[PDB]
Amino acid sequence: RIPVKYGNADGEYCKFPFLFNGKEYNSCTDTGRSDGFLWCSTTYNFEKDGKYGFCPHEA
Repeated sequence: RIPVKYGNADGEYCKFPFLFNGKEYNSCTDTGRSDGFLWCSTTYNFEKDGKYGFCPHEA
């Protein structure tokens, strides 16, 4: 697994599907990120918990 690194997760995994403003993602999205960084959550509703991280796929 190990699909999360940067953020407030560190060691957590991408929980698919995660809920982002009512939309479930089965992968890492750059939504909400104007930096174009792909991220994912390790919780159900990302807004309430806030646990996330960036997926270290490609450099």
